[PDB]
Amino acid sequence: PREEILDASAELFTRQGFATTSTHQIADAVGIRQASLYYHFPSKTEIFLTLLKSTVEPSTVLAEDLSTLDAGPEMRLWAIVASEVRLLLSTKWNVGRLYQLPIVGSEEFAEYHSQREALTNVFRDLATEIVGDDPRAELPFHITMSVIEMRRNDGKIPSPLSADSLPETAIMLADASLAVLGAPLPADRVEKTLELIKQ
Amino acid sequence: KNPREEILDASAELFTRQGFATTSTHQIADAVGIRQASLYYHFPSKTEIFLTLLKSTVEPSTVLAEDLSTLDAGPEMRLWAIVASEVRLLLSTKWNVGRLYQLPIVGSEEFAEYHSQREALTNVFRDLATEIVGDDPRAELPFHITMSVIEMRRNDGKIPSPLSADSLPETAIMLADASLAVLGAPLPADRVEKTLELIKQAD
Repeated sequence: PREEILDASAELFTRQGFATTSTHQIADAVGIRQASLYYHFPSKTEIFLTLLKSTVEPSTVLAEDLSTLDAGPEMRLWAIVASEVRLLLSTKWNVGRLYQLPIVGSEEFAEYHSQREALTNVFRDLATEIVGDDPRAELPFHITMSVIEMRRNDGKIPSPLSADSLPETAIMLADASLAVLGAPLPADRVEKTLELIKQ
Repeated sequence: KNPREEILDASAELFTRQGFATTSTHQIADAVGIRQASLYYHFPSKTEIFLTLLKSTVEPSTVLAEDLSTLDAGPEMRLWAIVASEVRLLLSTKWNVGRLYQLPIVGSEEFAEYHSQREALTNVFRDLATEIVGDDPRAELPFHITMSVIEMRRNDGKIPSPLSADSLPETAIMLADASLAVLGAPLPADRVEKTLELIKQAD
C-alpha cells in the first residue's frame, strides 16, 4: 500500500516531472481517497524525497563497504560501477531520472545532495588511484549514470535484482569505466563482484 | 543589441533552473528588462520559446553530425571529430541548454521536430560506432559519453569554453578519447588539428 503509492509516484514524477504532478493524481493512480494518501505521506515533496533516498542510499551504504575491501582499485571501481548500474536497472520505473529535475537542487533535498556527493567522491577517489590527478577520473561516475538514459521506463523491471549474474549493461559500463582509464580488466571481476555484493 | 538572443538566454536560464511549467513569460520579460508586450512581439508562448531554444541548439549539432559522417577518413576520425565538436558546441553557450533535453516535457508531441533531430544525431553516432565494433552493444556508448558533458559544465551565464579556431576544450578532447577507448579503437593521428580544420571546413 505504501509501496504502491511510491511506485505510482515514481511513474508520475519520471514522466511529468515534479511541478505538474499532483497528490490528486497520485491518489487517483492507486485508487484511494486523498485523505487516505495523506495518512501515508504529508506532501508530494516527502514522497519525492522518499523515492530519491531509497534510490541512492543503498548505493552509498554498499559503496563504502566495497571501496574498503581486500582488492585493488581496478577491482573495487569495477565492482562499484557494476553494483550501481545493477541497482538502477532493478526498479519498476527509472527513478534515476529524478536526479535531473530542477527541484532536486533545493535545500529540502540536502540529505540526497550529501549522499550523492559521497558516492561521487568514492568513484573519483578510486579512479584517481588508477590515473592520478587526471581529468579522466571524473568519467567512471558519468559512465555509470548513463544507464539512466539507456533503460526502459514503463513499469517493467529491465533487470530483476539477481545475486547469480550481472546484467550485460552493468558489465559493459563497468568494462567501459576501466577502458577509459586505460586500466586492464581484472581477473574474475564478475564473480568477485557478486561475492563483494553479498557481505 | 540583440533582443531575440537576450530573450533566449534568459529563457535558457529560467527553464534549466525552474523547469518548463513554473517558468512564465512575465519572468522572462522581466529578466531581460522589457515589457511583456515587447516580448510578445518576438514570441507568442513559452512553448514556442522552448522550441526555438531547442531548435537553435540541436540543429547545428545534427548538421555538423551528418556533414562529418560523410567524409573520406576512417570511422574513428569521423567519430572522434563529431564527439569533440559536439562537446565543443555544448560548452560554447552561456547557459547549459543541454540540461533541457532531460526535462520530461520535451517528450511531448509538440517537440516532435526536436525528437527527429535527436534521432538523426543518435543514428549518426550509432552508425559510425557500428562501423568500428559491429553488432555490439558498445555502439550505443559514444553518444551517451558525449552527452555526459551536460553533467560536467557550469550553468551560470558564463561560457565554460568560448569557441576557438586554435584549440579544442580539454573536456571535448577527453570525451572524444573516451568515446573511442570504450570501443577499443585507436586514437587517430593529429586528432585536434584534424578536427579543428574539419570544423573550419564546415563553415
